[PDB]
Amino acid sequence: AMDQQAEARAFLSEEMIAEFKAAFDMFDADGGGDISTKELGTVMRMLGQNPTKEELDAIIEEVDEDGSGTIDFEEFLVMMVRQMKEDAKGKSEEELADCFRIFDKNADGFIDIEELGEILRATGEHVTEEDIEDLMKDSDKNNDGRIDFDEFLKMMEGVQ
Ligand SMILES: [Ca+2]
Ligand SMILES: [Ca+2]
Repeated sequence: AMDQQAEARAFLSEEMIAEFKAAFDMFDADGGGDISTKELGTVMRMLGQNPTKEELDAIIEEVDEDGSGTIDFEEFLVMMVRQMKEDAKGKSEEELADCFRIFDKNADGFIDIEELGEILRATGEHVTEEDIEDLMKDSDKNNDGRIDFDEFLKMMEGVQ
């Protein structure tokens, strides 16, 4: 939708929008402003996105409700932006998992105040022992003294 399309544009820098167009145009000989739904996956992949086939199929079904077999550049930017958000969140969850495992030194599944202090101290920041204990306090939601992955994610993400 026109709304959605205006928000996809807002999300991206103008040079990036022109870089996307440059690739996109390359599959539009017609200089119609649209490409074949059959090429959608290729241009997304080229632009470093990775939709699943199921995802590709969902999208095509969503833009090709008239049967013309094409996707226009405005609709393509809405798809691109949806895929980038899904992807960036995914990396972020993956990396978080990795910071957890590392924090959990003894790999018992929990961070304790000794492991929380060690990793915070190691930063070079001047954290005092009551500053580490406050962080613990605030993040430990079931008050068992440690930080489990669930509580880790809430502490890191924030809001979370
Ligand atoms: Ca541990
Ligand atoms: Ca806890």
